[PDB]
Amino acid sequence: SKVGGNYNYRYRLFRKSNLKPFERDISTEIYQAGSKPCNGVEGFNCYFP
Amino acid sequence: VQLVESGGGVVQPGTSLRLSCAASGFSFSHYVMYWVRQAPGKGLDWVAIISFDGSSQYYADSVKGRFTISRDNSKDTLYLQMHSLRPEDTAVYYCAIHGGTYYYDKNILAWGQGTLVTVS
Amino acid sequence: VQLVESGGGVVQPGTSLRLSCAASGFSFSHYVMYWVRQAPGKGLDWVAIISFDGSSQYYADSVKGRFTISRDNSKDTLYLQMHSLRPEDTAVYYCAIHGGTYYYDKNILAWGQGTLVTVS
Amino acid sequence: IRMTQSPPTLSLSPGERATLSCRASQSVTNYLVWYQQKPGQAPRLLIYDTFNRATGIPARFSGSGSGTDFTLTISSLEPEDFAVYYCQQRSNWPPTFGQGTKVDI
Amino acid sequence: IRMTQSPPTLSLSPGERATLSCRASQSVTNYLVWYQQKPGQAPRLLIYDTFNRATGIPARFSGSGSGTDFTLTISSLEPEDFAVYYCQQRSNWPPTFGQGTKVDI
Ligand SMILES: *[C@@H]1O[C@H](CO)[C@@H](O)[C@H](O)[C@H]1NC(C)=O
Repeated sequence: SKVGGNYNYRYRLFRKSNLKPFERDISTEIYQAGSKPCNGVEGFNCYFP
Repeated sequence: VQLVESGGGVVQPGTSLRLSCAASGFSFSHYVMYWVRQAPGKGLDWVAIISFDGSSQYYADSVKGRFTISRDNSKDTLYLQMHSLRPEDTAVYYCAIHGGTYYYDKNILAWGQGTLVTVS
Repeated sequence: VQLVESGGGVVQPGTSLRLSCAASGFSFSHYVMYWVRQAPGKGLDWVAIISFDGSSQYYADSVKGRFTISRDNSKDTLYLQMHSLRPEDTAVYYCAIHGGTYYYDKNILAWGQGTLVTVS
Repeated sequence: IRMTQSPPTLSLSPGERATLSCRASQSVTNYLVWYQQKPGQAPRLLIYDTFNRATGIPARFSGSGSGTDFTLTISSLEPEDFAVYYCQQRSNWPPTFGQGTKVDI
Repeated sequence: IRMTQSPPTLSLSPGERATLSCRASQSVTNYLVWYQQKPGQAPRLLIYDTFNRATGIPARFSGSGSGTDFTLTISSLEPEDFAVYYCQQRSNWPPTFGQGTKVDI
């Protein structure tokens, strides 16, 4: 902990399906929301998850 | 555990004063310390905190900007460095221990015995 | 969307002026509109609001009592009705859209292009 | 996150039992400590972390309570244990002490 | 509920990046919109609701920030995009515009 913040510690907040036990994913890409093709833009409901 | 504080007396409104807190017994590093004032005829209220090395110091109201707390475990003491004071924070001051940094740190708490500062 | 405003010119300090805002494109009902002035050489600041039919009009400072904003969706326009003016609110005026009334209203915003009023 | 001690001064004789309540502005768990300050002394701590008192404090001092409401109980102290009492939290930064409750006779 | 834009005029060349901050007197979430007003034109809007810019605004314009502190960033605009900028809220009534920040060279 640090005053002003300590931001080393991220976490996935958005994914596709339910992850199975005891594997991981470091596939840092865009996130896609709906029926729009964003696929690596942002702003209009795209993300970094 | 033991705590001995020093740097009390009478000053003028607009001088400085070395507020020092010496610790022994328990290991002075791995441990979070802080200060607490009490104006005579009041309750209890805190001053400033330091986190086991100088990377993060939090402050209270109306003492931010006149108070620079620093610790140094290579000479195992604590400082407030009251600086350019007011004629209204005449009080008694105590250095106390918040406690704990790792999992094996066995949190115990202890207090000093007071340091009196007065103004003119 | 489109917005066209009209009713600018030169007046005297103590006359009236029809400030009208015509809208098309998007449906003029189901949508909250308002006005915003700018004195030339200043920033931006608002005037008055109307809520999709006349039931609730909010006003700003020093324009309450000289300004009667009204909308009428059966002829799809907007009015300020500047009335008994001052020689200090010479400015440019814009009608803009706050947005949204129901859940299906897909909030989009748009601005006019200005109407200039001057005093003597 | 501000502490408060709502019972004011009391007049319990050397006997009987006393029960003192401390609240909190939000959820604090097993993080309080009690202090007993005489007229003009250092505030001596009483209770580690809502349940176990420290060394040199007898068994008649007990500390309990949970959630956001905490309680210190004197079973049958003695003919002196009249001072002011404080509740302090060590959840986060920093440790707020509250208001305080005296006792008289 | 009054907006404010605390960075004053800046002198960033056609290149480099610029970062502009807008506060609020209380909690406003995803309700701000950015305007870029040239000398003597209509104030053209930039960004829907803190995250997506409207049509006809390129990708070098980005808008972010949260809580009560919001930020507009120019990555590498061009050799013209120097005007005044405004932040407006649509939380309640009515939409306050703040102060404004010019840019020079
Ligand atoms: C092996 O590759 C898969 C790819 O589907 C990955 O999910 C998995 O985590 C990898 N194994 C380990 C031990 O990380």
